[PDB]
Amino acid sequence: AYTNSFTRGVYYPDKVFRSSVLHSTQDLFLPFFSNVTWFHVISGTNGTKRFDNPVLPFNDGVYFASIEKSNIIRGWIFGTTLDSKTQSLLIVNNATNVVIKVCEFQFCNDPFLDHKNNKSWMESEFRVYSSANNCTFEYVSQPFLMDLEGKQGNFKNLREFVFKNIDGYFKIYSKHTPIIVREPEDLPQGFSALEPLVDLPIGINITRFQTLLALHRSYLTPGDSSSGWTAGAAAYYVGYLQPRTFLLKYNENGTITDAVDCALDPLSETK
Amino acid sequence: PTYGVGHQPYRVVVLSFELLHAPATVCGPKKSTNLVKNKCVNFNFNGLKGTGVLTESNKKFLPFQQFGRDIADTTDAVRDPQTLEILDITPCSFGGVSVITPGTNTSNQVAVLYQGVNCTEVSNVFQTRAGCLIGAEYVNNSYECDIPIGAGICASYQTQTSQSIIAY
Amino acid sequence: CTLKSFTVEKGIYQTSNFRVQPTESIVRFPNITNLCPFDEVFNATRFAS
Repeated sequence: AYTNSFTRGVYYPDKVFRSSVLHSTQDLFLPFFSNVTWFHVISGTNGTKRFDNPVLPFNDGVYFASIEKSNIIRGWIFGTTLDSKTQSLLIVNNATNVVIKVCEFQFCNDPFLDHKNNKSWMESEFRVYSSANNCTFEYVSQPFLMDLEGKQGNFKNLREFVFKNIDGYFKIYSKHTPIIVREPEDLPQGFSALEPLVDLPIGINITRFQTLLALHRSYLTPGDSSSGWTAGAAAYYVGYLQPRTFLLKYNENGTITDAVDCALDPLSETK
Repeated sequence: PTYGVGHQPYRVVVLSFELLHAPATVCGPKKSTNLVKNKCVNFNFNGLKGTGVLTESNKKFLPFQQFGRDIADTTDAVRDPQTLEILDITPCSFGGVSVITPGTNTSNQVAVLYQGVNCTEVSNVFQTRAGCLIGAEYVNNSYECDIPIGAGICASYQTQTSQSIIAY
Repeated sequence: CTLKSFTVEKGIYQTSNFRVQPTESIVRFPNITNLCPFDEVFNATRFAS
């Protein structure tokens, strides 16, 4: 399946304060009106569906934006040759802490995390770990990226992610918003910038990408409605990046209002 | 224990400093000074450098930005590293100097005019719209313009009835 | 010396460039912290062979 991205994927530039100016820069942004590959697990509930396990290649960036009320996706592990010689990169954000670790171990190919999302087990049993050989770096931080409230329940939560591989770093952007209950393939038309959170100084050369899905043990009331149990309401979107000039506008406080793709039509070039 | 100096055990720690092809991490420790405010001095922050007067501006920056640019792509706002306070920098004082001479054949008295100053960055002292005029007194009369100064201010070597350059 | 003569006529003549020079230097870096466990915990007496 495919969808249309009106105007999204515009992250914040370098940490430079600009107010009421029109600055243009060249970086790996997301072009407007682009085709986004939708490879979400169709169902599973009331009709077992095939677990979507897309080994999509990491091509100079990826645009991840999931619409979920409860946490259904945990890991965004990368890699190039995921059999014996590849340093893993776990971005699992459970309830306790983050599991950022680049230790060298046996790489597996399990689509789910372990099993048994019920309350009887822990938050995330690391059954994917076979045997460690030699570790290099582990960022076990307390603040986790997964920040789900789940107060009203009727309104979902859209949390975007922008992953880019720097020559000597690994920048990670994220941004959440209380998206209202809507039908699939109905992304809200509106500008929204992502705030920089962390910057891992890693020097690995990843080429492919393979995520994993895991349901949190904090099982709420049975969501018989469409905005309830999100076991079969995944929104796994993937968008590639490419170099393109963008014109950014700043407000009187330091926030970005909108942006111009600079290549859409002869009218945009004149602007 | 009852042995010679050739039996003493030596616990040796072998440092192997390594610098490969990846982000470096074991660097060296750094120091700091105090915060001299209101003085045109040099500042050397983590990444930015320069000189000027350090002040305090009422700006609200997002908690991830550290640098600051202006309309002309110039550094104008900074952030205190170990204090998290909004500091504002201003260029050091400067300007031009002009000399008013009524003629060597008449007298040798001259006057100076520092363009762009409020009579504060270094004798009759009078503030005008072009700078600080040092060496002339402002007369409340009105005559013809002889030496144009600026913004309607004119000067002429006149008598005070001793002669001096007067301003009007 | 600017006009290259010994007789100056009546008028105003722009000359020099007033300038205040910088003085001290202030260095500021973040609260040190993250002291590495660069010492084997008080060189624990327990050593291998």
